[PDB]
Amino acid sequence: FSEEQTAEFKEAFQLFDRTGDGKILYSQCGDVMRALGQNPTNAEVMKVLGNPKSDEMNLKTLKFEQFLPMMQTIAKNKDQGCFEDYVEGLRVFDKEGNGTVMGAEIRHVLVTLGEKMTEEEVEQLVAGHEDSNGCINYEELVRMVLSG
Amino acid sequence: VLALLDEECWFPKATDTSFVEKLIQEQGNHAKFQKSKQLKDKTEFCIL
Repeated sequence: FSEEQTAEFKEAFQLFDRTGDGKILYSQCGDVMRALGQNPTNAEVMKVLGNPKSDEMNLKTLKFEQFLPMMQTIAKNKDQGCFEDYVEGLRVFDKEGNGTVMGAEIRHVLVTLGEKMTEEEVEQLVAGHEDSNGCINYEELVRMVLSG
Repeated sequence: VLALLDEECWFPKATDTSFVEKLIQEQGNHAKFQKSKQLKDKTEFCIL
């Protein structure tokens, strides 16, 4: 990364502290990273954190040359998707095959699959991209997730 | 530095960026060389 954007990252680190000495909680790693032009899966991060459970996930600490290498060690990346991948991967609620997507079910997948979203996380991604019957045009729901 | 930059001077795929990337690439671990204070973004190198 250039020193420029890394300075912005130095701040996005610096802000997020606890005892006042260059110390970020493991928890915050992916989220800060996400804002920093990245969407690293919890599974991706968990690899480069060393499999904590909720306890030491909440308790263990990062510092900057643990954070910034992690950022990088995901950032140069492998599979990360595009429109064509995500129209199929968001035709993912087509109910008959309809070019529009299932309202409750888009919420449920988000609770029910891998990286279990809260209710909160589910509703926010979905809401108001359905119609009266609760059909979501995914062809657009795709671009919404893929840019913003 | 100079030699990588002579080669890099004669080079289209080569950005002042990839000059410092080629310097990290070739030197790195040398007991007289040092990277930037994380400023890859500014692309700079600290040397003994």
